[PDB]
Amino acid sequence: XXXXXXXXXXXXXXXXXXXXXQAERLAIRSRLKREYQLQYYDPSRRGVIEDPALVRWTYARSANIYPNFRPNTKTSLLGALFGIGPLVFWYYVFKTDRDRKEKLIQEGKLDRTFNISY
Amino acid sequence: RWQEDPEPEDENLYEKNPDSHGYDKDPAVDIWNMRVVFFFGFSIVLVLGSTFVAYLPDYRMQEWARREAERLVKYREAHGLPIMESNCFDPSKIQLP
Amino acid sequence: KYIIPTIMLMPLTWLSKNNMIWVNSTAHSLLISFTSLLLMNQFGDNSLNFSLLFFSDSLSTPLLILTMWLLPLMLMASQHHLSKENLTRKKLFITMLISLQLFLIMTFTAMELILFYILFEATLVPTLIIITRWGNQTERLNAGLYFLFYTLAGSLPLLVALIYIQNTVGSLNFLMLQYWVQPVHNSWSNVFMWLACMMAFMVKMPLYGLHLWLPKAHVEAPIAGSMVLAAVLLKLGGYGMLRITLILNPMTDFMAYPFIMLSLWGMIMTSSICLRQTDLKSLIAYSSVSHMALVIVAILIQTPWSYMGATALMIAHGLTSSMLFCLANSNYERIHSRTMILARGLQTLLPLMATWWLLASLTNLALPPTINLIGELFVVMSTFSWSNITIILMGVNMVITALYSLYMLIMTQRGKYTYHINNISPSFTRENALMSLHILPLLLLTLNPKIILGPLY
Amino acid sequence: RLFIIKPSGFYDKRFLKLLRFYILLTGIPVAIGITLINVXXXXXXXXXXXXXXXXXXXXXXXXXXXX
Amino acid sequence: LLQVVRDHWVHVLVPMGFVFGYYLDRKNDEKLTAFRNKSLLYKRELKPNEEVTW
Amino acid sequence: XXXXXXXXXXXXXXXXXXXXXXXXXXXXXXXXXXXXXXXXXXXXXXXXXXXXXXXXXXXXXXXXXXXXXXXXCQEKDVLCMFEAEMQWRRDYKVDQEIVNIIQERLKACQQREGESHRQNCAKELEQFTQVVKAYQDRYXXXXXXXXXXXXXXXXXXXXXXXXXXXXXX
Amino acid sequence: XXXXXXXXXXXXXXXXXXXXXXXXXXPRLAFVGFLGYCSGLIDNAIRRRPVLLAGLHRQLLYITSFVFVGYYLLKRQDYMYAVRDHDMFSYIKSHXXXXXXXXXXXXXXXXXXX
Repeated sequence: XXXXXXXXXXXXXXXXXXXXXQAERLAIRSRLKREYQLQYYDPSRRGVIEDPALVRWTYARSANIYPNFRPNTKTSLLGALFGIGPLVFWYYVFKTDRDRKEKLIQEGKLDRTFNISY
Repeated sequence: RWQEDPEPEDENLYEKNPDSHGYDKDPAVDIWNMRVVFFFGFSIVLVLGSTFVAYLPDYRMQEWARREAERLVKYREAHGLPIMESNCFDPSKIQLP
Repeated sequence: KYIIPTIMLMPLTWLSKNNMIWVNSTAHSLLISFTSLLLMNQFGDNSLNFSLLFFSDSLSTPLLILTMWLLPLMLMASQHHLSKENLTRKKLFITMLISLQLFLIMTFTAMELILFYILFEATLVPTLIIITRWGNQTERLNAGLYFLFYTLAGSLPLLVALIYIQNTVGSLNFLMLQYWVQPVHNSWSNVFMWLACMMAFMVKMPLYGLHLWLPKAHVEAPIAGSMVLAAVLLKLGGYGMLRITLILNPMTDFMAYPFIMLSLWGMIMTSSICLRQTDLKSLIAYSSVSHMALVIVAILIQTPWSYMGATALMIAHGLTSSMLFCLANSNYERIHSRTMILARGLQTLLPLMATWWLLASLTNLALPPTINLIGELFVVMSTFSWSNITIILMGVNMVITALYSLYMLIMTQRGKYTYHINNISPSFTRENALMSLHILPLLLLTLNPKIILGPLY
Repeated sequence: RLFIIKPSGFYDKRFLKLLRFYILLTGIPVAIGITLINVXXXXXXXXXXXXXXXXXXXXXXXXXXXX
Repeated sequence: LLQVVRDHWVHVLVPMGFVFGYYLDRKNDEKLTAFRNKSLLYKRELKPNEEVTW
Repeated sequence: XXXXXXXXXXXXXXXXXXXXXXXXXXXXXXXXXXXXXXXXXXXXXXXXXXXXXXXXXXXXXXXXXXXXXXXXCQEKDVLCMFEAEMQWRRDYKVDQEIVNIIQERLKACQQREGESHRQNCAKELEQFTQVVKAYQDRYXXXXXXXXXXXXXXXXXXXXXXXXXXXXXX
Repeated sequence: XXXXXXXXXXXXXXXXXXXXXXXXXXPRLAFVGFLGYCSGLIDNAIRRRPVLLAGLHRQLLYITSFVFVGYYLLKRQDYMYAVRDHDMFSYIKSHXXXXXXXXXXXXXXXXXXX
């Protein structure tokens, strides 16, 4: 997704609220980096580190399936039309092609004379 | 409180107190198993088994049919007009309807 | 000749001393697998019966050889696991594989449907105990219950199906006797007769609907990776679809028409999910759905060309997916997590295993004629004789077949590995031997694929 | 001179040596397989006379190893 | 003699199990003696050997 | 030989009149390589053929003919059907490779003429069209996978069309 | 037949009809004999005793009991299947009108397309 102008450096102000906003971002950034620094720079470890953020990322798709979906609303029915719907779409495509083929075999032959495979 | 739950420890053979091995513990068991009988199946099933597969014992009339067809072609060409197929396994059937 | 030496593996593991075990179980199994190729391959015009109806001959089943091929291979990758625990526990879960091997031989050999059924569901019992134990991650039971309540819910209707046939039309038994079978008149009472025979094999051979049986079994790993090869054997273990469709219902293909359309959408939608997924084992689990979906399409066409592609794909997938799971196990034993993004680094840390990663991935695509080109392409050629529209849908699937393999490669072909400190030794002598024992049998099938596809070939 | 980038190599090169040693060990019957066509006669096309239908090998053409 | 018998005891059972399976499954043809000379497809008259082939 | 038709004889004779040059590059290389290793390969092949000496004749081709057709015996019984079903499958496997020989006759025509392609031959073109059309009607090619019991119904379907069309005219 | 008509009610084996000849060293008897040995393996799992295979030699009692009862049990199996067939063949012979014979046909069947 893209707008009329690409967002990279558009609309920026110093102010007072924005100055403290960058201070909030660096506070968590440095906190999570130092616990990595204490784990990386020692020979006593030998192994793969866990990281709680990455495990929760995999847990977002593998789990949290049935805890969700409790508000179905009209959004779930629209997804059903995009799933079960296209299965019924080809039913009026493959049958019409087969009825076109079956009529040709009995009357007015269309199949090639040099055909033997299957 | 966990009491007795904490017991998990990382374990790897790698090279330490093993030199170069695949089997866990004992150098005598490793050499005789992981390199001898592990590769004996590599020599009998793969190398000596390559002679079979489909090559040698004919395998469901693949080579037999070629010799059978050629003699039937030359016989039917000299005497008859129709080549092989005309009426397959049908000679005087007792009506239809 | 086949059964009895397989049964003698049970007293072999128990009588042998605690220091050995693994040496005896692997070496003795390899010489029995050599003798299976020695005798079973011989056949005439129509394959003549072996002996009395207990275990019979093979007509269109070179798939028994694959079970004999994995017979030692289901012990090689499980060596990294089980070693930490008790010596009695080691012997138990080798004998559960022996029991699996005992029942899996019986399914493919015995030319039956009545006694075949009590061997079809009999494979589920040893695998259940295998899955419900040794699982490193949780939800073993949310996969173990789903393992049975998908299969047994569909397969128990065979009791009301198969017995109903033999009570009216002679007897099922030999299949070589089965020419008493008259074509079905096609009525509303005959609908549930066809469905009950199909729904049993609609679960083991995964579609678009009722397909969630398979990913739960793969993601929640039983033991290491060698038991996942037995889960591949269960997919091809439902081979009776080759036998039922040809013999029991020859005139019935009008009711097959909606089931082809279900499996046709189980090719685009099953492949699309197999792209953005996190787990390395899951990206093999969903590609195995679509690869076995190709076989289900081929069966329901009933053309002589399609069965050639069907029988080929049973052996093709049985040694390519199992090869991919061994590569997934080799990363699971070092990194201790099945995450694709975290476990990143080939060639730099794994120099020789990366070439095995390439050969396994490209075999999913249509390479120079190994087995998958004789497998996949034969089905696509046969679908055009059914309907002209098929290749428009089937061609899109051929694009995403690369998107299973290459996405598994690229997301591991980055030589960063900043967070990872483990995986010092690239591969043990047994670990590299596993990778060779899967591809090199397929490389020998390049010369003669007659023993890879043979229903009247 | 430089120390350069290091790989494992020792585990890698050994497997290829251990693989080929067992190919060469069963490479002897491959060499005998060539001489079986050379020394012993393969097959000749001839019409069968009514005396014996099958003896040792029933019907096999090409290669003595087939019989 | 003492070194081989004590160490190996289970190792002999598997190849001997194949021979035991080879003997048992072959002898089942003696139960099915019907159609040996009858039905002309591979039928041949005996000259020296008894009942063609087992 | 015998079964395969092909061309009778090829001409192939060089004149070489225009320009002296170094005779011909094609002719000089042909004479040189014939004695270089082609003569040694012919000598080695003759040395191995003579070394065989004793050779087995062998039966090769098996007989087994007719033994009652499938469209003569009826009713579901294993004693009569099994011999009949083996006969039909024998014919079907041979007829798969009968077409292959006729197909290879058309393959031989394409190369030998080249520029003519469809302008000449005609005999191989007519032979292929007659067999394949007969193979399509009689030996399944439309009636699912191979079955001897279903083949009699396929023959009855073609016989019903012949009886209905001729009665009207 | 479930209800007795010719056979004597409450029998030790059969006694009314003895001529049938029981199986000698049958494959069916070997499986019941295997279960007798198998029962003498899992008994040491209940009462914790060293070695299931090379433990107590009271296993001979377990093998013999399965063989002795199994031989009598299989003798009834051969007897009951014989009576079931004997009454079946007698029903066809006495009535004749219930059974019908048909051989040799030339009937048309519907052929499948594709």
